[PDB]
Amino acid sequence: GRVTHTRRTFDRALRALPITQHSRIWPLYLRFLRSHPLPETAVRGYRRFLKLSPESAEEYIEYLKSSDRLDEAAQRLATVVNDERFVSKAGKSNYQLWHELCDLISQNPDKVQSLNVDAIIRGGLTRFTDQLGKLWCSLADYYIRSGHFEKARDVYEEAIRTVMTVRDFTQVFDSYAQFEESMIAAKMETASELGREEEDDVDLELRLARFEQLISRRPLLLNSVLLRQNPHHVHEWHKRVALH
Amino acid sequence: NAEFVTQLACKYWAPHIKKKSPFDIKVIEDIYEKEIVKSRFAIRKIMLLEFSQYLENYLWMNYSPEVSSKAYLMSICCMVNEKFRENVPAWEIFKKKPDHFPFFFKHILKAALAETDGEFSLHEQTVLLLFLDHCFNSLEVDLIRSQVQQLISLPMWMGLQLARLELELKKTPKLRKFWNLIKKNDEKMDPEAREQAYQERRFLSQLIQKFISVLKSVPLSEPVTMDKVHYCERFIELMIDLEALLPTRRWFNTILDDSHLLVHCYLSNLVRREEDGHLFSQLLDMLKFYTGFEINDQTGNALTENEMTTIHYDRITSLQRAAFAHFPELYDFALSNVAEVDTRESLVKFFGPLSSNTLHQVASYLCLLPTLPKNEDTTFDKEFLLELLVSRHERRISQIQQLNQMPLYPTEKIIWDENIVPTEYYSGEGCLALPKLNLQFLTLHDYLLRNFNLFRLESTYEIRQDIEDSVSRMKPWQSEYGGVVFGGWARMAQPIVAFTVVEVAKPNIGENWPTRVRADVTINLNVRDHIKDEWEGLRKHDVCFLITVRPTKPYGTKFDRRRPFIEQVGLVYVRGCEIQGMLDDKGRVIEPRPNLRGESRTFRVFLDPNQYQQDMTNTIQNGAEDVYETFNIIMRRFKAVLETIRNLMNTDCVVPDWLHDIILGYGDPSSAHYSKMPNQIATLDFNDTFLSIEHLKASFPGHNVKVTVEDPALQIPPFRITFPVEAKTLIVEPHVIPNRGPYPYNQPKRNTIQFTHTQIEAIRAGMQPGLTMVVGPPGTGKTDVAVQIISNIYHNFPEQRTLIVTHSNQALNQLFEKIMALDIDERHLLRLGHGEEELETEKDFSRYGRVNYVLARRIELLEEVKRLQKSLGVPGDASYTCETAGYFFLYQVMSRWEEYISKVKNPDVTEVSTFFPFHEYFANAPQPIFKGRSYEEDMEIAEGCFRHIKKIFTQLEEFRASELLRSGLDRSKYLLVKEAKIIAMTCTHAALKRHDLVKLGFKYDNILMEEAAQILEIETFIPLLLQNPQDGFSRLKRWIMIGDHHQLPPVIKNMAFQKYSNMEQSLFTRFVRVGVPTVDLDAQGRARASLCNLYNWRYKNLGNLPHVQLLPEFSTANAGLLYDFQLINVEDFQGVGESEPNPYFYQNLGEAEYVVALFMYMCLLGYPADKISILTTYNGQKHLIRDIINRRCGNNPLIGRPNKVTTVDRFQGQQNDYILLSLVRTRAVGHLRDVRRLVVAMSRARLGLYIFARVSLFQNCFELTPAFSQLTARPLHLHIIPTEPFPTTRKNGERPSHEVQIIKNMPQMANFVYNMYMHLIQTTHHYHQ
Repeated sequence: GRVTHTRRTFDRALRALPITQHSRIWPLYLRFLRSHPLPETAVRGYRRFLKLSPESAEEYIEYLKSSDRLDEAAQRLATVVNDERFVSKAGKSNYQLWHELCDLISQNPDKVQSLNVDAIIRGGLTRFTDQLGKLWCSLADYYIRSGHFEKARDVYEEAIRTVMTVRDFTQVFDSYAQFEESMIAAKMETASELGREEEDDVDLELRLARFEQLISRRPLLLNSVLLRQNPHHVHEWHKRVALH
Repeated sequence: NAEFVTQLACKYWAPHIKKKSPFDIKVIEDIYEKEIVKSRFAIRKIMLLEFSQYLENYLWMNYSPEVSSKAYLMSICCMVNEKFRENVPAWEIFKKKPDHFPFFFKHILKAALAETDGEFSLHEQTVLLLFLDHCFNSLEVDLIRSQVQQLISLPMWMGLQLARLELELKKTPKLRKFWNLIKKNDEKMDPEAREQAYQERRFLSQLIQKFISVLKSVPLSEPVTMDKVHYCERFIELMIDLEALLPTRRWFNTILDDSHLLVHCYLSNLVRREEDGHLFSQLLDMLKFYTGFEINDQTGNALTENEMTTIHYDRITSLQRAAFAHFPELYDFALSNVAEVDTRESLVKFFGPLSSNTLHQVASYLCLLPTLPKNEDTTFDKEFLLELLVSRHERRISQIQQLNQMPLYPTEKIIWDENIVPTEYYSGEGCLALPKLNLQFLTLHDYLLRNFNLFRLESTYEIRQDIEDSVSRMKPWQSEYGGVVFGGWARMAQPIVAFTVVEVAKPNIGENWPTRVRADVTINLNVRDHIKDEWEGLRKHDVCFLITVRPTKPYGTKFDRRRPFIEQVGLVYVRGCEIQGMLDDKGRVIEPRPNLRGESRTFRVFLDPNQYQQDMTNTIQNGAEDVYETFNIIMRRFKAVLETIRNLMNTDCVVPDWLHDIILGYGDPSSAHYSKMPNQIATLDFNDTFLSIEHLKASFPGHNVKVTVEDPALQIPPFRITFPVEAKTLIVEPHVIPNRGPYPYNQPKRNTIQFTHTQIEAIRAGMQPGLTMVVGPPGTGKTDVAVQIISNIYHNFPEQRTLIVTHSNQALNQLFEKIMALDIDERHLLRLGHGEEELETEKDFSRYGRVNYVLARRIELLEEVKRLQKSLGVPGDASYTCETAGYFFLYQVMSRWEEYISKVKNPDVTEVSTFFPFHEYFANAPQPIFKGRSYEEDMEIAEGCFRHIKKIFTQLEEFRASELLRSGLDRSKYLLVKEAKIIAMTCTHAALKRHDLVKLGFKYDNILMEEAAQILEIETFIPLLLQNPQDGFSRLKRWIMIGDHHQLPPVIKNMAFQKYSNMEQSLFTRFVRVGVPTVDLDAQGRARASLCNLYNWRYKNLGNLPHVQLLPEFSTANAGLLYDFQLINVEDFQGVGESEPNPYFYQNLGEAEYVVALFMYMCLLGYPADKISILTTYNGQKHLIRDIINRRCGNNPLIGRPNKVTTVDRFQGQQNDYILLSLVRTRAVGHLRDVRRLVVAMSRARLGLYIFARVSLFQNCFELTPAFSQLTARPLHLHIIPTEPFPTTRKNGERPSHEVQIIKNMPQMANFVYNMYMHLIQTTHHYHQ
């Protein structure tokens, strides 16, 4: 009921520096964080700049993520993300993937402004390189939370240009189909550009069908485009097929 | 006609005559006919009239409405134009006479509106266009603002095409109700009233019509009059002025879009003649740029990508709708996209084959023009209509990317032009294609564009004046194969045999520009011995310039000093170069020179950060050739600036929200002080400013002091002084600076200077959020109050950064000298700079010096750690570093102090001494401190030693960073990032390494600046991007600048860049012209009252300190001089007053020999030869002065060397006990018109000034009338005490007991001095030699 016992007891238990008094000092900050985040931030910051351990920032950020103060949790996370003498602080144990998980739970369907979300995706992709998985995820988010004009055009172009795997073509096909009337010059020529997609056995029909069923009126181009996207070897009736 | 002009002045209006003749319109018209009409508006005529004050003494003080005529109007306009050129306050007569100001504006407007080439000739039309441009651009004047109010108001748009006004009101429904208010308010109006209102509203349209018709009245090739071209160019200049001024454009831009000056301009032949209308069409490109500049018409704010794209696409959408409804042929053009109709290329493939009536009806449907009647032919050509429609609905560039792709170096099409960069032979009868930096910009990108234009013009001057330096005694001649050849020998120009690249290293992180770009230039000096010696004596950071020319004038062509020397010599490229030294036998630049055998010397130079990056970017993007390779010569006596400006321009430019308005000049200029920054400190720590409570209450002359504790004997603290926010209460509350242990040598340093109430309030406005400009007049203790404010900000701020910025090294070193006695830790100071820095301060605050002191201090901390631990009685033979020292604090000192704390604060004076185990740790300290007399004070001392050990542990904690930073510059980066509490730099260094610190630890919480006047507009606007915003807001909280508008400003590269764009107008000067608060201290103590009077009457209530009033030595008699300030007449000697033996190298040998005799008199009278300052009117004058000194005195055992034989601009930051001034100028006023140089040359002597000059020629200046009154306040002769040695106990007012000397000629004065020298040579002798 008074901070006097807390402070004096902590100091007297801290007279030695063994693994004793640790889970009485830090859970003291845990139970102090109630209705007062200032002593919580105080213990967190002074601890991350206090007695050495790699578990220090671990317990600090793991106690702070559970409260209404989370940028302080991310601050202890950033202390770990620099760490000044150990890039890998914990071996197989993860801090950066967990930071990416918290960034995912923040870009969860709360901040749907569609800028913080893609920023958090680039932040996770910077903290750790993403082998096509978060790449397809962020490409789909960037094609869905865009518009239909040259904004979606550049979105699809940059996505396909730096893409890693397939179904990115399907993402840009969804974009092109939703925007199939974005200019009164071509009516979203991205449809034909994606009917001309990868040569041998990837989709060869997906973007063409999306363009021909935007709702439906008449493709008049997707047939030629899909049949120009790599039929069988050169000398055959492929020419007659292109002629019909 | 100089005779008749001077006679008319001296008879009727020239000052310095008891009687003035009455006014006469006949006299005015006669003199006007005999000068202006007869001489085609001669510059020398208007300049003799400006020396006579023809405006402020004849024109407006005696003009009248029935008297205002052609001659009077033309004379007033010509005089105001000449004053605008000569850069002196011009509109003083108008601000004196508001009665005739609307009449004068009305007559000028009538002349500018009436027929051209009629009564008012084309020269008069150019004069009227220039007067209109000036009276529009000076809009902050009351009378000119009122004149342009009804002439540029929102009802000015009442004359544009009716359909265009209707479409405007349809797009802006808010403006229709305002126009309704105007139409209803014009109901009760008079015929003359409403008619003049309409004429004012349509005067802009009528002048646009006159200018466009004047241009169209020119044929394609047949030579035309350049005066009509000057008229049209001054019209374009007025249009650019009202396009750069925000509210001047608010209504003007609608009529601009109405009449489409762009289409007619870019369709006329005057823009197609690359000779007759070249700079006109260049200003026309800049004018189209300001016309399409993204600044929204409704808000005055820029447009976004979405906004501008929607505007363009909606224009193309209205074109599609007008095509569908009214254009059968453009069916595809209607059903086409934005991407397919917005570009001029495809839009032209559609609407080029369009017919005359087709495009005319298209413009009618787009309300661009009056509709075409049925089947009739609008007299506008197909070219005109298609050009209009393409310029309206064509693709335009983003200004950001357009400026981004720009080359930061001048090319072979720019470097040798005086049209966008006039040279040092400027006249002033025309304008150049330059921007303006005076009051306010339309957008931040616009301000930055004008700044970078001025920077490129100054670098163009540095590349243009010295490019014609290839062998340049006699204009270097050509050789076979077009090669270069030096057929003659020059002193300050020499054939550089070659130029080679040595060091082009990496740039700083992130940036686009290398840091050290070095090139070595080799010259085989087969030259005269002493001249080649002055050429070989190269020094550290010495300035040279490599010249390269593309000559075509073959061997033997003589010079014509009138023509452009640039075009005479055919120069190519000039590169400034700071040679670190010449090479030796070991190839390494001269850092005693070693024995140089041979004549060829190579000097390795690196003048700027992006030195070998400007020509690099040139040959990268603009396809230009190599400038560092075609070099031909070396000659002795801003690309990084542009790249930093570009970093800012493409940077998010997120400034402080209360500094956007100040740096914009629009909005409330008094908003950025403490009184309107809403977060001022309630009870703040001004610890340093007051030393006594009575003195604090005296420095609060307007405050009611609520003193918390009445006790007089206990109250002189760093007392908390709260200003209210009942309504005037200064809460003075006592405190006690916490203890520090036993050591009395740990006395926290308190300041000893009694800064008066104005300095206290200035420091308070600096440390209360916002910004502040402390006007520090000479001697007010500006840097003292600055350091005191930094101290108060260190009292109120433990973690924030105090970024000290200065304009020169003087202010920075003085700041170090004042922080030398401030209670600051030496691990908290950091500093930036421009290379190798001579630390003129006591202890080195330099990078390596502070890093080595940091290592030593961490060693000391380890010593204190070992002492405390061994005292506590540990085991061990091994040593622990700073990490284990922090752990040692936490492990042992925590435990000991914790036992003591939970023992004592849970309790007697005996336990105060018992429960402290720190006896053996204080075993080296004064006698046991916890006296056991008072428990609280005993615990104060004990816990103070405990927290002394704690601060030791914190020093070791901050030193583990130096234990972790292996390298010297690495520890510098780390300790400048983290522990640095105050970071001191120069403006050029800050702008050259801005991104360096930005990515290496930039934090800007409060910036304190010194010499705010000597940093430019851009050179101060650059540190506005010393960081980035922090999660959506810039960390910049406060800015306390010490400045003075009355001191010398930056002296620009060319006099033409500041003659063209007024580069002398600093940010503080524009703030003064706006009305921002100026905390103007007035307590000076460096010069006496009666001697400082030559500079005090230049400021606002400039006063003195008790030191100045009571000084026993500053009220003393001058050694052999009865008058403290004499500027005596210097007659013509041997027929020579001022002469120019070299082109414009002004000197006056009469006054010069007088001044040399004066320095000799101070020497042989005992006034110390090191107290002898020779300040002059010209550097050539000071050179001839040193010549006469070393020719008549030489190495005399009776006379030493003057302190500063220097220039009025080159003697700043300094004072003197006795200054000898050689003010040569008598036939022309020169550049004394600057109040800056006036106050400079007047405030450089603290106890005595002795000058030789022309008294009447000085008093002939209108700007210097209050100067002349006290300058010639004494007789104009050498009135001295001749036989009086240095100590003569009399004061300034006492009676002397010896004979007084009155010398009237320099021969006779020098003869007196020479007889004195012979007498002393025959009566004494010295031996020091």
